[PDB]
Amino acid sequence: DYQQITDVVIARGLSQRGVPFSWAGGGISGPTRGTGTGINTVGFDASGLIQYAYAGAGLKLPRSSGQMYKVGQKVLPQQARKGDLIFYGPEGTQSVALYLGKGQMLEVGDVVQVSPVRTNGMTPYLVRVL
Repeated sequence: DYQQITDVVIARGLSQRGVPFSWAGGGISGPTRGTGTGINTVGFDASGLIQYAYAGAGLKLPRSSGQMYKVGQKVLPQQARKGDLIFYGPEGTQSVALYLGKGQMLEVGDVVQVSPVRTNGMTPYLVRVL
Protein backbone atom coordinates (compact mmCIF):
# COMPACT_ATOMS: atom_id res chain seq x y z
CA ASP A 1 0.00 0.00 0.00
CA TYR A 2 0.89 3.75 -0.05
CA GLN A 3 2.40 3.69 3.46
CA GLN A 4 4.72 0.78 2.63
CA ILE A 5 5.74 2.35 -0.72
CA THR A 6 6.47 5.64 1.12
CA ASP A 7 8.66 3.70 3.56
CA VAL A 8 10.63 2.28 0.62
CA VAL A 9 11.07 5.77 -0.84
CA ILE A 10 12.28 7.16 2.53
CA ALA A 11 14.69 4.28 3.07
CA ARG A 12 16.07 4.80 -0.45
CA GLY A 13 16.71 8.46 0.20
CA LEU A 14 18.22 7.90 3.62
CA SER A 15 20.60 5.29 2.18
CA GLN A 16 22.35 8.09 0.34
CA ARG A 17 23.38 10.01 3.47
CA GLY A 18 27.04 11.05 3.13
CA VAL A 19 27.06 11.15 -0.68
CA PRO A 20 28.52 14.51 -1.85
CA PHE A 21 26.67 17.41 -3.38
CA SER A 22 27.32 17.63 -7.08
CA TRP A 23 25.82 20.42 -9.25
CA ALA A 24 23.33 18.78 -11.66
CA GLY A 25 24.39 15.36 -10.35
CA GLY A 26 22.47 12.16 -9.89
CA GLY A 27 19.10 10.83 -10.78
CA ILE A 28 16.83 7.82 -10.67
CA SER A 29 19.56 5.15 -10.60
CA GLY A 30 21.84 6.88 -8.11
CA PRO A 31 24.47 9.60 -7.85
CA THR A 32 26.45 10.64 -10.93
CA ARG A 33 28.98 13.14 -12.00
CA GLY A 34 27.47 16.59 -12.31
CA THR A 35 28.29 19.61 -14.47
CA GLY A 36 30.20 22.77 -13.80
CA THR A 37 31.64 22.57 -10.30
CA GLY A 38 30.28 18.96 -10.08
CA ILE A 39 32.04 17.59 -13.15
CA ASN A 40 34.48 15.42 -11.13
CA THR A 41 32.14 14.63 -8.21
CA VAL A 42 29.83 11.61 -8.24
CA GLY A 43 26.92 12.88 -6.21
CA PHE A 44 23.47 14.47 -6.06
CA ASP A 45 21.79 17.79 -6.32
CA ALA A 46 18.48 18.30 -4.49
CA SER A 47 16.31 17.25 -7.46
CA GLY A 48 18.53 14.26 -8.21
CA LEU A 49 18.24 12.91 -4.66
CA ILE A 50 14.46 13.27 -4.67
CA GLN A 51 14.27 11.59 -8.10
CA TYR A 52 16.35 8.74 -6.71
CA ALA A 53 14.13 8.31 -3.65
CA TYR A 54 10.87 8.36 -5.59
CA ALA A 55 12.19 5.95 -8.24
CA GLY A 56 11.52 3.41 -5.45
CA ALA A 57 7.83 3.93 -6.30
CA GLY A 58 8.52 3.43 -10.04
CA LEU A 59 8.03 7.16 -10.69
CA LYS A 60 10.14 9.47 -12.84
CA LEU A 61 9.69 12.87 -11.22
CA PRO A 62 10.49 15.93 -13.31
CA ARG A 63 14.16 16.89 -13.11
CA SER A 64 13.59 20.43 -11.94
CA SER A 65 12.19 21.25 -8.51
CA GLY A 66 9.99 23.86 -10.19
CA GLN A 67 8.31 21.30 -12.42
CA MET A 68 8.03 18.83 -9.53
CA TYR A 69 6.17 21.54 -7.66
CA LYS A 70 3.91 22.50 -10.57
CA VAL A 71 2.81 18.92 -11.35
CA GLY A 72 2.35 17.74 -7.75
CA GLN A 73 -0.75 17.74 -5.57
CA LYS A 74 -0.45 20.43 -2.87
CA VAL A 75 -1.00 20.01 0.84
CA LEU A 76 -0.72 22.58 3.59
CA PRO A 77 2.17 22.87 6.07
CA GLN A 78 0.01 21.82 9.00
CA GLN A 79 -0.82 18.61 7.11
CA ALA A 80 2.84 17.61 6.53
CA ARG A 81 3.40 13.85 6.58
CA LYS A 82 6.53 11.81 6.02
CA GLY A 83 7.23 11.46 2.32
CA ASP A 84 5.83 14.87 1.41
CA LEU A 85 8.10 17.21 -0.54
CA ILE A 86 9.18 20.56 0.87
CA PHE A 87 10.17 23.20 -1.67
CA TYR A 88 12.29 26.34 -1.66
CA GLY A 89 12.03 29.40 -3.89
CA PRO A 90 9.16 31.05 -5.73
CA GLU A 91 6.93 28.31 -7.08
CA GLY A 92 9.53 25.86 -5.69
CA THR A 93 12.12 26.70 -8.36
CA GLN A 94 15.12 26.79 -6.01
CA SER A 95 15.29 23.36 -4.28
CA VAL A 96 13.37 20.40 -2.90
CA ALA A 97 13.70 18.23 0.22
CA LEU A 98 11.96 15.15 1.58
CA TYR A 99 9.94 15.54 4.80
CA LEU A 100 10.72 12.70 7.22
CA GLY A 101 8.23 13.47 9.97
CA LYS A 102 9.14 14.80 13.42
CA GLY A 103 10.30 18.14 12.10
CA GLN A 104 13.17 16.65 10.02
CA MET A 105 13.89 16.55 6.33
CA LEU A 106 16.35 14.84 4.01
CA GLU A 107 18.25 17.32 1.83
CA VAL A 108 21.57 17.85 0.12
CA GLY A 109 23.84 20.32 1.87
CA ASP A 110 27.47 19.80 1.08
CA VAL A 111 26.55 16.10 1.42
CA VAL A 112 23.22 14.25 1.59
CA GLN A 113 22.02 14.79 5.16
CA VAL A 114 19.11 14.92 7.54
CA SER A 115 18.34 18.37 8.97
CA PRO A 116 15.63 20.24 10.81
CA VAL A 117 13.20 21.83 8.33
CA ARG A 118 14.81 24.97 6.94
CA THR A 119 12.43 27.95 6.96
CA ASN A 120 14.27 30.56 4.86
CA GLY A 121 12.67 30.74 1.43
CA MET A 122 10.37 27.79 2.04
CA THR A 123 7.65 27.58 -0.60
CA PRO A 124 4.06 27.79 0.85
CA TYR A 125 2.72 24.33 -0.08
CA LEU A 126 4.19 20.85 0.24
CA VAL A 127 3.59 18.21 -2.41
CA ARG A 128 2.09 14.85 -1.54
CA VAL A 129 3.25 12.30 -4.14
CA LEU A 130 1.55 9.19 -2.77
